[PDB]
Amino acid sequence: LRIIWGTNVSIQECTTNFRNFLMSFKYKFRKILDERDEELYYIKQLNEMRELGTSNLNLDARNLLAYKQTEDLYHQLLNYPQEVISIMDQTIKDCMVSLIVDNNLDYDLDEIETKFYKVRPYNVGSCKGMRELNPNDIDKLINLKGLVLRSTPVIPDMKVAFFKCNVCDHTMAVEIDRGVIQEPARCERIDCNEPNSMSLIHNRCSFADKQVIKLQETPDFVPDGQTPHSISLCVYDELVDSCRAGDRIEVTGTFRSIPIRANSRQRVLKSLYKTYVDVVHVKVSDKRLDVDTSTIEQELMQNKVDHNEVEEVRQITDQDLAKIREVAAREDLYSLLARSIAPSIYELEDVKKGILLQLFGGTNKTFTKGGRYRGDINILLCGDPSTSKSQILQYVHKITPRGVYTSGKGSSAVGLTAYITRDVDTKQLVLESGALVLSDGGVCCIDEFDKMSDSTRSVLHEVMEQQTISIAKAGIITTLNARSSILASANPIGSRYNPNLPVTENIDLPPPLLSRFDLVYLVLDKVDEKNDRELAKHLTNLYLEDKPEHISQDDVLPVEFLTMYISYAKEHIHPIITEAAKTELVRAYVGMRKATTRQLESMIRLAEAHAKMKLKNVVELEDVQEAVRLIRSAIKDYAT
Amino acid sequence: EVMEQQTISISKAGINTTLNARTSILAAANPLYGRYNPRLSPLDNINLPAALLSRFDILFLMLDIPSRDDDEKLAEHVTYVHMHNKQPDLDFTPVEPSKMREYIAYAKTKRPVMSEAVNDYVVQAYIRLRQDSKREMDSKFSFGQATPRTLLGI
Ligand SMILES: Nc1ncnc2c1ncn2[C@@H]1O[C@H](COP(=O)(O)OP(=O)(O)O)[C@@H](O)[C@H]1O
Repeated sequence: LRIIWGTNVSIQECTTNFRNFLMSFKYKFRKILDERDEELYYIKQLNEMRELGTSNLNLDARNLLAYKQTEDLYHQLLNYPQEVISIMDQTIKDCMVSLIVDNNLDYDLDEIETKFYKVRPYNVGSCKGMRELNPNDIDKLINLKGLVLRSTPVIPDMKVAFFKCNVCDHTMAVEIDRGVIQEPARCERIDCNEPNSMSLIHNRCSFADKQVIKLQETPDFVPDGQTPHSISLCVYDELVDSCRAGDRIEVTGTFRSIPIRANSRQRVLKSLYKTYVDVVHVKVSDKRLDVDTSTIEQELMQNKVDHNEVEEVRQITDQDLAKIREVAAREDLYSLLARSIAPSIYELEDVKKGILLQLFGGTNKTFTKGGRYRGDINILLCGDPSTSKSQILQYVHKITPRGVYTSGKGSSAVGLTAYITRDVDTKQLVLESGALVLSDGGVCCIDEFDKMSDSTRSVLHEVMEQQTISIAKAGIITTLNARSSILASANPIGSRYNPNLPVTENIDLPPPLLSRFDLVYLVLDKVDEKNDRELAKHLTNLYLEDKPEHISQDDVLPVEFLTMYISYAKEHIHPIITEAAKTELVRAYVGMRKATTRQLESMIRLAEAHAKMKLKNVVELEDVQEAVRLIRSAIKDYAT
Repeated sequence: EVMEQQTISISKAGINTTLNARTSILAAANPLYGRYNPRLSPLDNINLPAALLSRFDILFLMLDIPSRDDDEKLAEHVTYVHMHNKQPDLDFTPVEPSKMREYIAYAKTKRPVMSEAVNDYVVQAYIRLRQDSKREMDSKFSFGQATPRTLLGI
C-alpha cells in the first residue's frame, strides 16, 4: 500500500479513489441540500476546460463530501494540502490524456496534454478567523474574508539559477527546486579542475512572481475582546495583481510559519516564528453582495484575458436570464423592487426608491477625452431621530461591493486619503489608500454628516464636483480618482426639525454644499394614528418566529434575484435620453428656477437610472415625471 | 454612535478599521447648574440634546426634595452603617455577588419569545403612549415624542 512518510496518504490508490469520483459524480450535493443538472458536472466542465484551455480547474471542496468513495480524501486534502494537491494535479493530467485517446486526434495534437493543469480548491471548511488558529494547524487549507488595505509591487523570485565561469567560460545553470541555490565550487570548461571563481549572473536566470497582499480580516463571529487583526498573504504566479485594494474577498489558502532574521547581518534567526497565509484560491465575486461595474474594471478585463485567469465578473446561466427578462415585464416592478430593498424597514418607500436608483445611478461618458460625469448620484437625508436613517446605511453598506462606512468626528481630511505611513514590516515608507479612495466605485456611507469638523467637508467639495481627488502633499504629487456615490445621514438641530422656520436654515450646513446634493430627503412624522398601530404591527412582530422568517410576509419579494438583476441591469444597459426628454426636461428645471443648475444635472442623471432599469436603451418622455417628483417628493415634505 | 451598537469607525491616519463594541452604557450626569431648577422646563435643565436621549431607554432622574420623615430613615441607615458593616437586619438576606453573577449567568442563556396577547397589548399601549406624549405638545412635562426606540426599548 506504499505510503508517504508523514502523510498517511498512499501514493496512487488515492488516484483511483479520486478518478472514480472525477469521472462519476453528478449531484450528491443535493442530498445535503435536501433537494426539494441531471448529468454529472465534471466531465462536461472538464471538457469546457479542454477546449478553452484555460487550465485552472478549481474543483469545489466540497463536492467530495459527501460522496463515497473520497469520504476520506476530503479529510486528506484539508489536512495535507500541498502533497494532496500535487497528486490531484497529476491525476487530472492523466485523466486529460486518457480522455483524449478516446476521441483520437485532439486539439492538434499531443502538446496540450503536457501543459500544466492545476487545482485551486476552495470553499473548504467553515473556519474561525485567523487569530483563533492554533500552532496545531500550521499547514492546512483555511478560509478568510475582509477588505484589502494595500498591496506591494511584484517581488521577483528565483526558479532556475544561472552561472558562468571565469574559465573558459561555460554557461551551465543549476535549478533551485528546494529552497536553496547550491552552486558548484568548480568547474565546467575547463575541468580540469580548476578552483576558478564561478560567477553568478543574475540577469540570465528565470524568475516567477511573488506579490504580497496585506489583508484586514473580518471573521465576524468575533469572540471579543479582540480588535481587527491584520494578515499578510503572499499569493504567487498567475494570481498576482488579480486582487485590487479595497475588495471584499473570500480567499482560501495554506496557513504558514516562517522565521525572519533579526540581525540582518548574522546568520541568526529570531525563533518565535512569524505566520502568514499562502492563498491558493480567491473567491472575488459573491452571490449575496452586489457586483462591481464594468467601466471601473476596464483593463482588468482587457488584461487578465491574455495571460488568462479565473473568476472575476459574476457569470449568469441562461434560464435565470430568461427569468429576469420576464420580471422586467411586470408593471409594478419599479414599485416592487422598492419594497424588496429593505424588508425590515417599513413604509418611507421613496427613500428606499431613491436609493434604488442610487444603485442604478447614471451613465458614464468619456467624450473624446475628459468628460467623465460617471453615474454618481449623491443623497443626504435628514429628519427626526429613530427614523431608520442609519439602518439604511447599514443595508446599503452590506449590498454594495466596495463601499466603506464612516462616522462623523471619527474622521479627518488626512484620514479620507493618502496616509503615507511607515510600513513597520520592512521599516519603510509606504502609501496607504484613504477611506474615499477605497470607496471608489459603489457607495460611501456617512454617519452624522452634519457634525463633521470644518476642515473636513473641504474634501467633499473636491469629490462631488471633480469626481477625483487632487493630492499634492508630502511624498507623491498626483490627482487620483475616487468615483463614488455618497449617502449621508443628518440630524437637524431640533432634533425634531419642527414646523415652520426656514428649512434651508434648519438642516444647518452651508447652503452651497447643501444645494449640491443630488436628492435631499427630509423625513417627517405626521403622527398618523392609523400609522403607529400599523408600524407596531410590523416591528412588534418577531416575536415570532424567534428564528427570523417571513419578515415582510405576506409580500412578494425577490432575494438573491434582485442582486443578479441589478448587476445585469448595470453591465448590459447604457440608457440615452434621445430627443423626447429635452422639452419637458428643461421646463421642469425652469419651473424650479421660477435652486441651481445642479438640480438639472441631477434630474438627467437620476432619471437615466430609472430608464436604466426596465431595460430601456432609450428614455421614455414618460418616467421623467416621477424622476422630477422624487425631487418634488421632499417638497411635499417641505410644506409643514 | 455606539447606540447603533456593534460599531465605532475610526478613519483617522493609520486606522481605517471599524471595530466591534458590544458595550452597554450607564451614564451618571448632573443637571444644568446648580440643581434642577423647577422654574425651568425639562430639557432645559438637562443640557443634553434630544438626539442622544432618544437612544436612552431609561432615564432615572433622581431629584432631592427634603422630607422630614424619610430622611430620618436614611440617617438611621447611614449611621447604622458606619456603626456596623452589615446593613440589612430583620429581615433580609443580601445576595452575595458571586452566586448572584452565577444566577444572572444562568439567566442570559434563555432567549424568550413573546405571546400574541402581550404583543397586541404592547401595540395598543404604544399608540396610547405616542398619542399621550405628543398631545402634551408644547413643553413643561415631556420629554416627547416617545419615539419608536421607546417602544422597542420597552
Ligand atoms: N419604518 C420603520 N421600519 C422599520 N424599522 C424602523 C422604522 N422606523 C424606525 N425603525 C427602527 O428604529 C430604529 C431607528 O434608529 P435610527 O433611525 O438609526 O436612529 P437615528 O434616526 O437617530 O439615526 C431602527 O432600529 C429601526 O429598525
